Amino acid sequence: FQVEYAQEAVKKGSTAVGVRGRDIVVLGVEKKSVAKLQDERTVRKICALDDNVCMAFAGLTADARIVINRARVECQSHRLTVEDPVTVEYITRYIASLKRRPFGISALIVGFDFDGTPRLYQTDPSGTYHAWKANAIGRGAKSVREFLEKNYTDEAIETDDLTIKLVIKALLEVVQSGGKNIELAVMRRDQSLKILNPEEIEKYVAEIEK
Amino acid sequence: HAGTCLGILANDGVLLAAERRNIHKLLDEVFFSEKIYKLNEDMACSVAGITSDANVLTNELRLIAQRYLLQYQEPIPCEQLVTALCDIKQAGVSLLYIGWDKHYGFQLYQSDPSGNYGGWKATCIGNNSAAAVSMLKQDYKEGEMTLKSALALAIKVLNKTMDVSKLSAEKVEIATLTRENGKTVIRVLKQKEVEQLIKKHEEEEAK
Amino acid sequence: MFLTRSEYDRGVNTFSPEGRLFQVEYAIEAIKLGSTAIGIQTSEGVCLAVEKRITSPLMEPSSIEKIVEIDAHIGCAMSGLIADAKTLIDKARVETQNHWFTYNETMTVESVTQAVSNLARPFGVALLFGGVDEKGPQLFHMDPSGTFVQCDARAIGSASEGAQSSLQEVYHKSMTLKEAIKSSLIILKQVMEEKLNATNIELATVQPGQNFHMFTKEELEEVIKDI
Amino acid sequence: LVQIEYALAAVAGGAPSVGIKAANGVVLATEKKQKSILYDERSVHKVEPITKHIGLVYSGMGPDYRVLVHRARKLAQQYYLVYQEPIPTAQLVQRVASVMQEYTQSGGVRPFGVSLLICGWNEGRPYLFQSDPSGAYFAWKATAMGKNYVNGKTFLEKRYNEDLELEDAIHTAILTLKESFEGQMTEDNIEVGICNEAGFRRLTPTEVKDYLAA
Amino acid sequence: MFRNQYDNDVTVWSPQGRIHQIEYAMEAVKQGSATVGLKSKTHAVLVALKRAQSELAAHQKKILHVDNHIGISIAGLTADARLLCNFMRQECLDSRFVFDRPLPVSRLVSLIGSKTQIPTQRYGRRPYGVGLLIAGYDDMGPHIFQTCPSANYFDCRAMSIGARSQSARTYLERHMSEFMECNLNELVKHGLRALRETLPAEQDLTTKNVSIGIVGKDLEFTIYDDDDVSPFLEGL
Amino acid sequence: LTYIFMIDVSLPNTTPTISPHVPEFTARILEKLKPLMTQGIKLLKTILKWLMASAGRSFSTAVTEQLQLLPLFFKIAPVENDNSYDELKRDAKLCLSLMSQGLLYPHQVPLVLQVLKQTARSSSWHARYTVLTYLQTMVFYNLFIFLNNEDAVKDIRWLVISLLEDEQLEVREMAATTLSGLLQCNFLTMDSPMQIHFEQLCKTKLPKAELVKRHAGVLGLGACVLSSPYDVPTWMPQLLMNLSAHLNDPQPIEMTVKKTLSNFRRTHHDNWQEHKQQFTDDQLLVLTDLLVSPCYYA
Amino acid sequence: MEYLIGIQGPDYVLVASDRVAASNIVQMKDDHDKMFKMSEKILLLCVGEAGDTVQFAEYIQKNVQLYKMRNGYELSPTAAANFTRRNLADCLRSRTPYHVNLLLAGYDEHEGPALYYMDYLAALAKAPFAAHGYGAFLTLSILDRYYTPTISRERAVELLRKCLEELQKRFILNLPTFSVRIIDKNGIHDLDNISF
Amino acid sequence: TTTLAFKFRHGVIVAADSRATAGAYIASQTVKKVIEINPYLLGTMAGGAADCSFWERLLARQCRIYELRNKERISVAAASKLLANMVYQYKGMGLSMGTMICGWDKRGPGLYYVDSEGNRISGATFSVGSGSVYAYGVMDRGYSYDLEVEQAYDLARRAIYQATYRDAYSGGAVNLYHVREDGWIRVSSDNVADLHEKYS
Repeated sequence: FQVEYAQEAVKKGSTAVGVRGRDIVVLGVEKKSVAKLQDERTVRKICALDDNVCMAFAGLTADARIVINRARVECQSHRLTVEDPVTVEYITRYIASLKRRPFGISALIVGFDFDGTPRLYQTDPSGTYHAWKANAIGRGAKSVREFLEKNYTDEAIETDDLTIKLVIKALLEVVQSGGKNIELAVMRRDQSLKILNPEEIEKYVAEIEK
Repeated sequence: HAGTCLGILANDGVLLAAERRNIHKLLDEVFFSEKIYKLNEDMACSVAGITSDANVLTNELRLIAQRYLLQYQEPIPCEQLVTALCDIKQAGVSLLYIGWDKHYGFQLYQSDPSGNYGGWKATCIGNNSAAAVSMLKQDYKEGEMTLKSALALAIKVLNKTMDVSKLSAEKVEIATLTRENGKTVIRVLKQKEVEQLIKKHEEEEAK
Repeated sequence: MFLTRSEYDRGVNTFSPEGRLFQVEYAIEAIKLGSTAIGIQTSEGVCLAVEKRITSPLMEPSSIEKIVEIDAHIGCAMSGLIADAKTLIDKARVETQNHWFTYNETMTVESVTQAVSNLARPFGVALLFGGVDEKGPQLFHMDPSGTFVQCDARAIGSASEGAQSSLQEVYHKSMTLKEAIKSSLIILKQVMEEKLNATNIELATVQPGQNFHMFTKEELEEVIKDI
Repeated sequence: LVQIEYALAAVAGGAPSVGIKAANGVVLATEKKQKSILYDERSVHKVEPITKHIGLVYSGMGPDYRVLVHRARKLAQQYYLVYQEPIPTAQLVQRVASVMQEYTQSGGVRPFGVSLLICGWNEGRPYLFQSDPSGAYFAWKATAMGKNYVNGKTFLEKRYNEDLELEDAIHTAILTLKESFEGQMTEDNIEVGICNEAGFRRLTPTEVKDYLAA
Repeated sequence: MFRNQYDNDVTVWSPQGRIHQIEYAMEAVKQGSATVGLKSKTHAVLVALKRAQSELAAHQKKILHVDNHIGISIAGLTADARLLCNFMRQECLDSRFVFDRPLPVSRLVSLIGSKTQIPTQRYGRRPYGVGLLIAGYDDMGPHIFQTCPSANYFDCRAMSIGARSQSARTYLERHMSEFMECNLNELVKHGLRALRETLPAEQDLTTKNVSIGIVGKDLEFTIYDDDDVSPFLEGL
Repeated sequence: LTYIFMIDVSLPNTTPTISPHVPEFTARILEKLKPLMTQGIKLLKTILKWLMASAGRSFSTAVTEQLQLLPLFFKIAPVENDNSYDELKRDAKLCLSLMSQGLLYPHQVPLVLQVLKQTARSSSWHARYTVLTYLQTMVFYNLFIFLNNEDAVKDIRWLVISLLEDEQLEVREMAATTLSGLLQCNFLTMDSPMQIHFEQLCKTKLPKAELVKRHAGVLGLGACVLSSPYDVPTWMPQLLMNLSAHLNDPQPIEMTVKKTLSNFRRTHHDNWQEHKQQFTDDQLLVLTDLLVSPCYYA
Repeated sequence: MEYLIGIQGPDYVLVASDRVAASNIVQMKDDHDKMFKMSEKILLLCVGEAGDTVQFAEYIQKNVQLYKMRNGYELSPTAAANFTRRNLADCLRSRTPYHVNLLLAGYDEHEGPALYYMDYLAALAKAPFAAHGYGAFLTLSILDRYYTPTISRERAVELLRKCLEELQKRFILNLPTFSVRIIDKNGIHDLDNISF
Repeated sequence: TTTLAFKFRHGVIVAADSRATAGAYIASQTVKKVIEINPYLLGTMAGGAADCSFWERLLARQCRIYELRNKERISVAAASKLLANMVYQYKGMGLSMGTMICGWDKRGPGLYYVDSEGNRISGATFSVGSGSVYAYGVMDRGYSYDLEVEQAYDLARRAIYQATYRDAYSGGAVNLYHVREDGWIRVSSDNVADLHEKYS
């Protein structure tokens, strides 16, 4: 009843695609147009939760900014009591239990869990969460997930060829010619979260067009 | 829709341009802070609402701007002051925010009443906003804009949105926020300087 | 077919004039909706089987486990939502550790089921507590009215009344555990018309000598290929 | 905003009150009629002091005024204990109108059926504000509330000129109550309070009768 | 059709001077299965008839321990019976801790009716939809107090509540003069015979669905299980 | 595809158009769905998404070559209709809801009833369940097409009653929910050989198939009880008394008699002072003093 | 007592600390890092009582790491010093004060390098060089003697070693090994351990 | 009281004596001073007897709830940090604790000295108690990371014996545990009076 009103903004929010690899895990979202006179810095939808975990979202950008700044405390209040970083399942179970009414967002929480294991989760707005090899959340999520079901097996030989012929090729299934309409994120095992600048985002699309 | 405040970002300053609206003649023309409410030493704001709910929203921003300064001994960055009120409005008036910080330079924001903000190069809120949002999108060099070129754009798009025959030179409240000698200066421009921009527009647009 | 309401249907703390609470029953009637779970108490243990309902092949099956571990000697199976029962598994896990800390014992299966039911808006889940105690193996049903009872076999879920009629025909009080694992997966093939594999069922047994053991993808394959 | 619009109906049914900000003073004049001769005219007061330098009059409901005149006296002394200066008239109205807004906000409590006219004196400059039941407040040169306030504000706009002194503002305030009095005003039927450099004080009824000879 | 206006809450008097919501809660003790209590100036006996959800299930905890000298018998909501039983257990423990003596059975029932009356007067909460038969043994002898959702309470020579108990109250009112001179094994037969008349002609008092609660002079309160009622049902 | 086949209209004085035909195409679709009656299940996600679009957007909602796409849809459409099912299942349940809620010409009442008697004959209990929930929202939106073809109301009455004898309990309780609504909307008159078929089915010996045979009479008496929720007819107090005699029956029967009588008392407290006059004083003592309470009162 | 020292140059904030943690008369750990990194370009050298160091410095480390997550940019070393001073000051009137002596040290891209000092009463002082412990009494006057404001970072390592050799010669506690690390514009490097 | 632990290549040894004292009176000499937390962790009871047998039984409760929730065993670096955060909340109220959380995790062998004063340090070797100073020098001269398992048994077994020989408040019997990768095992409970016959 009240959770159904949360999902209607997930189906209209911008797409969010994540696959999981042997060594790296990749998020990628559809950077929408803003306006002619809107500075497009404050509208980025890939947020880092701690040094080994980050998430995308799709839904209300107001209720997302509540979810992110509550999960960023539980990533740090974990380290006070445990001294170990969060497992990706801990902060996913925290976000899902955080979601009166649930906060109307669906997220793709990715990262590594102190043993180097790659992880990819999804908090649907019902309060449910489960594991994923590759997943899609957003406006064209049903067709992108059908695309990722077709391509998973022999792609993880090279971490570059895994994560463009899947991830950018899954955004290109729904999103435009690219370069200025893809916000792509990639994190290695225990290195950092790096958002690829569009000088390098257009580099990988040219290999896909070939 | 009550106010007509509008922000314009330039390479060397931001400017708010609000119009002083006086309904009845027997309302006292207040000599206090009228339309552009200064938040701390490097940030100002303007609301699209009545001057009683203005004093609630600005004196809550000033608690956030000084609980920060008490805690870090640095002035608040001009997005975290926007964000902290947008978290309070998430749990009913639209605002603009001009300011400067060392991270992202001159900034301009626009808080929705729902609790959403965004960085704008120029925008409007209040009475006849979309009439003047569309007029800014016509003529705004998004990057090639000097301060006086932004300042001439303000009294241009205010001469096509408010009043009759004088652009209300004693009822328009342009404030500019510039950098000068390391500190940060907020100049609510005086009535002699606000009248000459009407004079420099009525001469340049007639000729 | 048609909607036949009465006037005493939309009040929570309000008795119907026959002494009924219809804003309690209509919530409880709205809970037999999820995947069917069947638990069977035997004299050599207690099996717990459940349907899974996975949509996409990219979804990992090991993370929608609708059978959990309360303590090392008590298992539990859910029906409802997996998040609706997360606050009942948390108390059941903590109360077995409060009982261990205070009394240096394993808490009995009846007392975990009693302590969970003491929290009773009613719940949105019904539970099957399977465990081995000093009384041997036992199974307790935990209906969403907070009413708990000892059961020899009990199916919960969407097609429960209809699997319960099949459990009455197949159960006897001299039944082995290797039968009841296969006898319940006969019934899960009845209550959903798909073929069994490692992705649509989960099965877990609690024997006296062993702890709680979730069956793996090899142990699930070696049972389905029999039936 | 439904009860707030209906509380203003309780204000506009109330007795007329007129406030005029002069050059060196503020005048608050109001209507204090009695239904019978049995009522003691001097027992209760409508023009009422807050500080040595702030007074306020109302139009609307009698008992709801006393809640606001008891909070405005606390809020003026909570300022004076902290800052050891008499409270600015601008700062007093911000705190009174926050109290009036606080009962519109919370549920199960009706708003006040009271508009206020709040005079004052700070730094050699006069002040006259008006707080509404909505919590809104406006600075005025001259205004009126009560019965026939639409006719009062048009009457004030013709006879206001910002060079008038305080003695000239007491006449144009009683002349504003004269238009909507319906009777013969004695020294007891009205209540006048003036606020100048010497402070706020409500006029004694023998002082008012000198102004009624005009 | 007939939309009553005076039965939304429990705080609404009808113009007949008759709270409907309390009278509707007293019909919730007619929803549980029948239970019989009776006393003999020796042992006080509760006899109860139990129901099961299905086969392959236990029936119900129908008779509950309260103290060593008090036992109750559920009729109505078990959600409200468990809530009252933890009140009666703790009150018996508090008197045992402070005065080091059994709480008098007349005095605990007064503590229930003070607790039970509070939801029948304040808004939002509903009355306790459970009626208890309380068997006790104090210094003044045994006791078969009855509580109701309307918070008054009744000292009884014998009482049966629950569904079809009017056929059992008819039995007990006929033989109540003989109860004060029975033995223990004779009194329980009178409880089982009273419970028998709440059954159809095609149902029997099996040992699986009969629970017996007994407290007495030197006997602490003890319930009798699915097999311990067989020495009481055999001689019948 | 709903616009490729929009010209095939079957309007009353028309001509078969050159534009492509629904019967010439759907026969090829069955030729590709013949292993079902993995690459055919991929084809269903285009056929179901087409039959969702041709619901009210076509000038004939049911071409007779499409009607045998129904038995392929019944075995796929789930029971609970929840958001956890697959997209093939979720789009098959709400495709059956749009076809049952569409009209039909009165020469299709032998053609769809041949399908539903075939689908619920013996395939799988999901298909026996959804034929019943097909019927209840299809002989209501077409309620007077069926009541004109008097041979069809005998075939609905056969199928609903013959599916109370189902081996699956969840099927036969929907057969009694279907029958109770058909009696309520007067689609099926309560004739005497209906009640003779149930009253000579309740009195059935139970030695220990006979349990499901005895239960279906208790569904049948209970379907007649739930059929008039706000009136007590002359037949009503008789088939409450012998309905109440099955209260101490075994447990599939015991739930149903407790559901039927507790739903009787719920709807009949509106003006029970006018309902109790249709009861004898000897029969009020049976209905008042009787256990139909749920598990949380025991 | 445990030993801290900091030497600020024109573009580096060289800090050192002992690697010893002691109970009564024995010492329990021979490699105990007392330096906590908070950003990529700031540290926090915390000594004091048992327990209060690892409870306060971990509290300041994660609340400054929380500032980077919420914002993307890290705190300046001046604001991280005043944030540290704010929490230590308003807890010393509470029921649970902290007895930690700090030495905060960071680099800023605009303001330059910075060394900060505070005692257990949280009195923040920016200093060109500072030291803690009982060994501060010996080593401040080597620093008052040989510190120019424009000292190179290789002449600051040899200035550091003169202070630590003073602890070897004159100080009574055995402080054999020291952790040494530099805070230039490229972040926190880690120089080789000065040991004896 | 004397306890002892050292990490070597094949795990971590835990050694302890058995004597609990009453100031000058010996209350018993059969005290199990190595508190068996669960099959993968274990702490020592040095200081007050109740203040270790409570807060590590409360740690055993909390380490088990971590295992049920997160479907993995708690690391030793985190199971000590739970213990350090539990006892810091009662700092300065008089807890006489002091202990050594030992075990194996994904990080290798774990050994963490936790005291009631708030200390929590990792380390290769530790020894806690009133005779901790006597167990150091026997263990510090015979320690290597690359010992044998039979050598590391006799190293800790003797270093508690030399500790009991000088500390009057240390005695009873030694208790030697070994924490290998698949859990801990009890290897000996040799009496000190029976060790005196072998060593001399």
